[PDB]
Amino acid sequence: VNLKQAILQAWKERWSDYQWAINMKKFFPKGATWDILNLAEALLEQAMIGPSPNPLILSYLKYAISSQMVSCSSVLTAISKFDDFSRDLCVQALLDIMDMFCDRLSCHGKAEECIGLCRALLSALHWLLRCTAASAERLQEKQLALCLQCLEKTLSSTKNRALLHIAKLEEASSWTAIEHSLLKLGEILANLSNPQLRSQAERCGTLIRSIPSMLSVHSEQLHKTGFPTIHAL
Amino acid sequence: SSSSLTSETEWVGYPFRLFDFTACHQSYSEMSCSYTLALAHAVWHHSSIGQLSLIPKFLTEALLPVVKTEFQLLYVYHLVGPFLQRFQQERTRCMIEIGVAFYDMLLNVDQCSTHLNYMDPICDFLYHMKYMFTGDSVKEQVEKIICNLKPALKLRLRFITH
Amino acid sequence: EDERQSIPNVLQGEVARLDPKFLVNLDPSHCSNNGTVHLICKLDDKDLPSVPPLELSVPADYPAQSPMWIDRQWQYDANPFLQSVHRCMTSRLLQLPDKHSVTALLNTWAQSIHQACL
Repeated sequence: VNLKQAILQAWKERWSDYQWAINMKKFFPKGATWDILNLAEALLEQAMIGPSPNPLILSYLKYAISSQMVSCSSVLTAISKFDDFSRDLCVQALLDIMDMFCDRLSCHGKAEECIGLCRALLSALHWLLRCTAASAERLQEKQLALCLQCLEKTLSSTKNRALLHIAKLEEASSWTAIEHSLLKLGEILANLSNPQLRSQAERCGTLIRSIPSMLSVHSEQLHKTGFPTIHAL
Repeated sequence: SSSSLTSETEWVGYPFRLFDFTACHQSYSEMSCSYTLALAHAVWHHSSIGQLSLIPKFLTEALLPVVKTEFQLLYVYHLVGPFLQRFQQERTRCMIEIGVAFYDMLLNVDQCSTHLNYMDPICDFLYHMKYMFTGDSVKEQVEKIICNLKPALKLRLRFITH
Repeated sequence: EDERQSIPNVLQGEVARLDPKFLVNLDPSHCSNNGTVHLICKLDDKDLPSVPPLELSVPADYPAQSPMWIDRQWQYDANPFLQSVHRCMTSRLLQLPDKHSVTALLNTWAQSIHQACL
């Protein structure tokens, strides 16, 4: 319980937020159980924040994503029902942090737990889908465009494709729900938002559809040569 | 050289396997046209003294309004190609005509085509022909043709300028 | 007569004598037998942590500026503080005349990390 008042006192004073790591390691047994690490702060610190991005504290998250428990952060930011809150501001900061997070690559877990990390990744995508929720009303632009942009970015091939395949071949129900949500989002995307928008979303959908197919499906051609093996045999 | 060969001949439109001889060694891949090719080679295998002076004229008109696609170009190339040595030796005045005929075929296939499928073959073909037979003579004339080609083909043949 | 476990003993024998403040380990063995040198280190002290270095050395003659920063770009574009840390790191590494991967690398890196507090 002390961790909450600890990080409060941390925020209570204008620390350098990189020397903060020293105080964090000191306040804790330094290796007892890191399941109570910065992972939960992002939730609780934002809990009372509500309609506010709460800056000057995300710097801690920034200095943490260098080398910390990325799996817990991933699963907790996936399970975070923030799009339901519909703040339209904090979700932007979530996109920004996910940019620095997933763009290059994930990290190793040195155990089978890392596989579950991949699992969280799946839920992560589901979170990104609810970005279209920010445009579900459409009674009156930037938010949907930016969300689909960072989604396409995070969906870079040869980087997460194997992880999505692992996720799909390790459990089905969540995958089926993600596919249904993708179908619904694609259907909802039948409005003329913009020329750039509603274009790459189809591409990412095709990518997700090809995820379970294969990574090296037989698509070669131009094999201009009389096949002699079949003939001879 | 022009049975239909322009709209869509067949999936056999691969030029190299067909136009190459010694395929008769098997009881297949012996399409009549290819035979005729060797036929020409046949006489040109021994009539290579002064009869070659006939082909430039025979080219300049006849081969012009009969070629639309690219494998026809490869065909006429194979027909005229492997004899430039006989011109470099004796019929020096005719090799320039052979070259400008080559480039005329190039401009013709460029003007009538959706896209070139076998770019690099013609590229290194012309590379060989230039570096080994034309020396540095025709450089100017081909310029007046090489500038008005497709941008892709332009970048592809960029180094022909020198 | 054969080592059968690593390079000539001298390197491991000397690095094992270092402080507990450093924590050395090995990545996937891409040079398991001949090279056997690509070290991953974790600074554990009264200072801010950071990304581990590469530390891939050459035969024991040691004309080796071992670190190559495989994860340089994206891991270093994260924050301004750690960017300044990297700047001071490379600036001090340039000052090292005929650096020695055995001790000079980790010592200079620790000194730079301790210089980060301005």
